[PDB]
Amino acid sequence: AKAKTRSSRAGLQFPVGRVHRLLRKGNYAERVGAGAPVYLAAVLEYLTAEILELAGNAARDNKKTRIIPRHLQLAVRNDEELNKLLGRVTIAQGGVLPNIQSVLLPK
Amino acid sequence: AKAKTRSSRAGLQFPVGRVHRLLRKGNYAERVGAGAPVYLAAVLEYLTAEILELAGNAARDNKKTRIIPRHLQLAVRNDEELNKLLGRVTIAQGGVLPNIQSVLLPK
Amino acid sequence: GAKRHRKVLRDNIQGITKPAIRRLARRGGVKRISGLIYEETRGVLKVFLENVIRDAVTYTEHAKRKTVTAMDVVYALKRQGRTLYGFG
Amino acid sequence: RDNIQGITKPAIRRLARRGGVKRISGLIYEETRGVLKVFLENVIRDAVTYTEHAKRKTVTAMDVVYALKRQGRTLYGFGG
Amino acid sequence: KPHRYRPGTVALREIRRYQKSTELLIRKLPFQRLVREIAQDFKTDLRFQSSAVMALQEASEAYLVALFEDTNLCAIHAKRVTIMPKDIQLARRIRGER
Amino acid sequence: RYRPGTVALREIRRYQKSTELLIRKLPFQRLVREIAQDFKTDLRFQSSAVMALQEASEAYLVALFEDTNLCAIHAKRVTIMPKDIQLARRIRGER
Amino acid sequence: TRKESYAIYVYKVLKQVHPDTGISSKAMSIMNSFVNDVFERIAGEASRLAHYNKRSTITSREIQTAVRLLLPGELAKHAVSEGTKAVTKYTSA
Amino acid sequence: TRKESYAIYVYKVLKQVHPDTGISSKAMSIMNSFVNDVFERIAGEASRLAHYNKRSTITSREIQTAVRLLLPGELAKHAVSEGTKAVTKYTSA
Amino acid sequence: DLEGTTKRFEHLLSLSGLFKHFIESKADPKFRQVLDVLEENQFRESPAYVNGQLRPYQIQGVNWLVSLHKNKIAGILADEMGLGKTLQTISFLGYLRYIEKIPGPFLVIAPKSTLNNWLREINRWTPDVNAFILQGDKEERAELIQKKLLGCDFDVVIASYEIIIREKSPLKKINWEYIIIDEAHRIKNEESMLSQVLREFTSRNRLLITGTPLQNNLHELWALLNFLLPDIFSDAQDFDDWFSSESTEEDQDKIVKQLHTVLQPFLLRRIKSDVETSLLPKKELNLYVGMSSMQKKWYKKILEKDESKTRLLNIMMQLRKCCNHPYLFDGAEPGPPYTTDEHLVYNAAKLQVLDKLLKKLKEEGSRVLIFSQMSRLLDILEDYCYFRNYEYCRIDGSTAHEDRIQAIDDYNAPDSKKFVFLLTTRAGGLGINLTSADVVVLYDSDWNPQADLQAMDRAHRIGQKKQVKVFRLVTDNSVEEKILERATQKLRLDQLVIQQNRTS
DNA sequence: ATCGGATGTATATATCTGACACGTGCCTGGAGACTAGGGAGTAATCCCCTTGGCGGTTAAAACGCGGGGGACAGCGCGTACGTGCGTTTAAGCGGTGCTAGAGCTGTCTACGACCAATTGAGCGGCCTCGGCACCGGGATTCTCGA
DNA sequence: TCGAGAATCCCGGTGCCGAGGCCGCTCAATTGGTCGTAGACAGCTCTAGCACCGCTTAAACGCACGTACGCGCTGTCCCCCGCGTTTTAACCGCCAAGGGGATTACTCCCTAGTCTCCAGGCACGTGTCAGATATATACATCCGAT
Ligand SMILES: Nc1ncnc2c1ncn2[C@@H]1O[C@H](COP(=O)(O)OP(=O)(O)O)[C@@H](O)[C@H]1O
Ligand code: BEF
Ligand SMILES: [Mg+2]
Repeated sequence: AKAKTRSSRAGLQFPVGRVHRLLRKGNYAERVGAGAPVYLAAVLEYLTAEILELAGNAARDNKKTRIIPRHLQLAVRNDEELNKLLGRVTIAQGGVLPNIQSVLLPK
Repeated sequence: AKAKTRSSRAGLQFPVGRVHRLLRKGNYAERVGAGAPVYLAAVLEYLTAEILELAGNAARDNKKTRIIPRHLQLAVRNDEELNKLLGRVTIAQGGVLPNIQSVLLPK
Repeated sequence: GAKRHRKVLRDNIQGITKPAIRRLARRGGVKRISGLIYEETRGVLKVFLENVIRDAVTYTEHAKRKTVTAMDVVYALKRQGRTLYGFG
Repeated sequence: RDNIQGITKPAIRRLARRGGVKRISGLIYEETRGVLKVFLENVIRDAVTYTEHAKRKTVTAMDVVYALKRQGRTLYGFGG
Repeated sequence: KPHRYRPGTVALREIRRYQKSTELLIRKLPFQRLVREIAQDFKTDLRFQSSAVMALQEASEAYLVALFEDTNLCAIHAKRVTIMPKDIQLARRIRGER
Repeated sequence: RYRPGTVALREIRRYQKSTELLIRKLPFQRLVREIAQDFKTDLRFQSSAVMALQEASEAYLVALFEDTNLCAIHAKRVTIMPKDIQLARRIRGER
Repeated sequence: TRKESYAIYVYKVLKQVHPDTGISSKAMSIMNSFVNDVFERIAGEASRLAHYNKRSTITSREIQTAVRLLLPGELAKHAVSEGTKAVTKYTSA
Repeated sequence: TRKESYAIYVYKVLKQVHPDTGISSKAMSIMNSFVNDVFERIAGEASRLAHYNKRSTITSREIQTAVRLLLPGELAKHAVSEGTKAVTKYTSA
Repeated sequence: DLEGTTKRFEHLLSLSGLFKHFIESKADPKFRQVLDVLEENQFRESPAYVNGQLRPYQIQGVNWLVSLHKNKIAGILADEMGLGKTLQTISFLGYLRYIEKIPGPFLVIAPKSTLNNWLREINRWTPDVNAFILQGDKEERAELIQKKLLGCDFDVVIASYEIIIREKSPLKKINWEYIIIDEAHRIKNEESMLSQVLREFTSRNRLLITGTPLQNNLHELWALLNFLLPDIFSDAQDFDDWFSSESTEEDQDKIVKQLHTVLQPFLLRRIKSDVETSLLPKKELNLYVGMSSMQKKWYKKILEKDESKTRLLNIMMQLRKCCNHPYLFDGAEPGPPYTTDEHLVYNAAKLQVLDKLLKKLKEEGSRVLIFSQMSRLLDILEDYCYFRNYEYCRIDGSTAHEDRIQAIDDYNAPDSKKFVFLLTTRAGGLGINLTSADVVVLYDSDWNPQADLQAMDRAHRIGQKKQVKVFRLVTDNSVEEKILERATQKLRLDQLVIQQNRTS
């Protein structure tokens, strides 16, 4: 018959068969249900869509058209919940948010 | 023939066969080698002997003869290496080491 | 009369009394306490309880039960890197 | 062989200026070299443990990444 | 003239007393009502065990005692003996719980 | 001349704007090799291994200095001192 | 010798979100490491969810519970919504 | 319905170290939880050591490396000594 | 011990051979040795050391008690309530004081509300008796143990249900002649804390006193019967399997006749309608009344689970509030002064009738007693009696000790103008004396009929000279009809057996 | 406060340039079809253990009060650190060259999964006494006015 | 100023309930086979890591100096501690009902495994423009004179 990928018939962009192979060959459990990789692939695609949208906005603010890790650092550390998720993660070549304490400014 | 337990072969006191079962049915890897559960049972017996020896000395320091959990708390937190190991663990019914800060004492 | 409606005034976060917070501070090694520690300590304790009870309710709902056992709380505490020995 | 003196005074002041420190004392430097040396000892101890387990003699980037993940400081950017 | 103590002696005697003993320090029924009030927001009509409430109480008391130790270190560092709300805010800011 | 506390703030803006490393390469590489001598003799480092160590060490020291700055402002000063760093490592649990 | 990654898939999602924006190679490696990290977190949490209840099969139920355990707040609701939409479209097809 | 533990083995080790000191029930539960905790830590580190090198078998060598990754200081040295002595006695018997 | 074991079997083996069928039915120590030995081999004049007169049936009741002591066995004085069980008990002790000439250490146990009632009637009848009412705090019990109890300077100690637990260690050390327990309902359980302490004292005889036998099961009565004579029975599963719960398999009801025959030389129970002593019986109604229009919404706000966002984990109890009164749910009460008007009877169901009933009874010169199960409901009735300006007293759990005593005699005062008298069920009506009233109303029902039967006969006893008219209030088409019908199922399984043992 | 006065910072223009986006050939891992068997879903049953409320005791919380010890603001002072200039020195860039070791492939072979028969180690249940928990008396220790 | 009232520690007595120890059952460990295959090992390749050299120049080092912040000292004031008295709700026991956790039996359907086929993804060339960088120019920005 005519072949058709599971990523196509589920309406996703991330692969599904690769995630299914990584669940079986990773020794997470003995048997893997046939609805697990669709759900997991949708979750990973959603998180990647969030971070790429925020990093694209941060790159558009500095009038660049490609994404450098500084933009990823800004897009993660400005969000509340993404900073809560990636709370103990060092992004390489990242840099620090601009932050000067109030009592150090001249008066 | 006549049966003999593997713990008596290794000279240990912890059960080797139960550790072998918990490593096969724990889904840690596909195949579990024959030398692993003996080694793991020996290491667990060593750590148990260390904590029970320090708790026995701490129980003898209060003229008690049975180990209440306060004694385990003292024996862990007074040691340095066991404190570095069990640094996140809260022992129930434990209590605190007696430690008053220096400047709060009267002149 | 009018005694039938005189006691509705608990607000159970106020059930963590002022001498209880002072007993906790005396175990912690604190000599002499200000008068504003109490509201802040109630807020801290409420946030901690919200996190642990949220995770325990999630573990309880996944097993299709309605009874929050002790192992659910121990799993929720291990989940946040605060291991609790003495309940299984 | 006094290679810890390679972490010079202007480098520590640049690291403090990124942190937000306006004014620095003169005894920060020895304490900072001590803190840096302790942190490097822990991470390189774990990385050499991984490399000796793999029966190699070359410390890859993946071993440093695994050691930093082992201690809790996850690093994104150097493969995996 | 009765025998009053100077302010601070009873405090240190209570410090030794409560650092020697290991019982719980919050009364059980108000803490249990607190746990049930917080748990009403996540799923209605739950039904706790007794040992679950004991586990939550042991964990919460251990958390608050460690918090007050760090708060005491901060307030001694600021050349005081009195813990204040900015001390607790500092000690939770350094730990990474903001 | 400028007054004290102006060039400091301008350098704070400069070094918080940028992204690159702040410790020179070869002293850090000599330091990593000297510490690695104590564990197994005659090792061999890939370049990205040393780059990973330098990136993590800079992130660690920047986090430490931010917490030290918070402690030093808490004690009503503007100048960090070694007891601030000792407090900041005491709270985090590195004792 | 080949080494697999998530490069082309991140590139597809980027072309859906911002149609006129490229991405450098270092940011591609960071997004690759992010995807692998979140995958390992969710898979490990669901694995010991299946172990804690003496089951032997990761279904979608355990993945939903692991997502509700890990992702904080508003991300959890949209993640559960996206996953339920994907599985519902997949089953009817 | 039975429920296994490590209680009698802990009690045997207690009778080896201190021949007279008894132990309570709550302390026995604490030691049981300790043994399960250290078991899970060492087994997890050995498992992903075996996964990093693309092996498939947990031998004694991965357990030795997991002990040298987890236990600090002199505990690592004494634990490696005890384990190597135990496996060396076991192979010859 | 062993001589009395034969002396117990002097009268047990004088009965039928079911006792031979019971001793040899073990699953047995040297009782079989002294069993096979015997298997092969008064005061009817109302004695006037008391201060007053006895009753001619009570003289028979006294002589049954000395017959148990003459045979050296225990017993149960299970006469119907209101017939004067205290006078039979006091005169039995004065029998040992003036005939057998032994004033000994006596220990009686009563509920807390009835402790003054014993010492009043001891002083009314036998004033030669040294008696306490062991009240007080830890400070006040410190003297009375040290001063007079340890000095052995007493005759009768009147304690209560909880003081006998708090002070067990200064009471093991004194031997006893009797442990006379009024209101034998706390000992209905075998694993209870109070029963575990009573089986450790040293006693010669134990005149267990109750107004009612078993409440629910056969399992309840033997647990009372176990701590009568534990040397004889000492059996849990064997006695349950001997009788098998009123022939639950065969439905024969001819094994029950042996059970009436076991207890008939082992218990005394006489009926108030049999021996009159008031010459006038009681009536009873059940005012089946409907729900008010406000709580029809409140009955809908519970079952559909709509007021809201609270716990409803025991719907059997939550509906039982709304069947009684709407103002218990914290939000039925509208205002910031929570108001004050005729709205209160307007919102409740039973208060519509009760406002009408009391105005029918305040004219007639009646005095009512109001009972309840819930303490918080009597607070609402307290504001209602203030609203109609009625005089009363309110006895409740945890009022006081001496405040209870004053409020009884204020209501039992002659020409007292107190009209209603608020009581609870588990604390008020369990042995107090309220002959000054005539009619009794129950605001609600209970899961035990014998609890309410204990409370209905309060005013219907010796000394009452009026017609007792009991008015139960039942909410129509609600949970109370299910509870009252469930309670009635418990009643016919008991009383139709207790009807037969007195007759045969 | 303001005004010039240097001064650092940002902006617009023009010019390379190497990293990125894109097209191709190949190959291995994903999809389709099929079969077997064992996890798990559901029904039904038992009984433990949870909830709600009252009774009665009493220990702890609340409240008012006096008073002294610490928090805080201000003053002064003195020395330590920021700033800038001139001199040294070592990092950085490129360039070449060597070779040690990571990395792949092929070939046995010891070894761990799987499975059937057998049986004692461990577990639940049930007695039982001795260590710990008070209990009251007596000696010692400590803080507070002297 | 040493004595004086209150707390603590210790000693002997009592008692009581929970750990220690037997005992019977049974199921998971052991033993003895078979077999497919992960790993050990030997060998070859090729690439990236080491070491050195020379040139340049940006950055570190050292020094002076001026000022502003750390630190100590005083005074005031008011907030928390100690304590006694009265209220109130926690604690434990008791009494009901019943809901839901835990178990067992049975059937079924969902996933592991196998074989076959084929296209999506990856390594490999290649054009080409986004951004780095020099270079002139406009504009906020701190600061001494006034
Ligand atoms: N011989 C008697 N003469 C008068 N009154 C009596 C007599 N016997 C008993 N009573 C009445 O009985 C009441 C107490 O009886 P009580 O012991 O409560 O009976 P019960 O315990 O069966 O309810 C007293 O008020 C007393 O007046
Ligand atoms: F026990 Be009687 F009804 F006072
Ligand atoms: Mg009576």
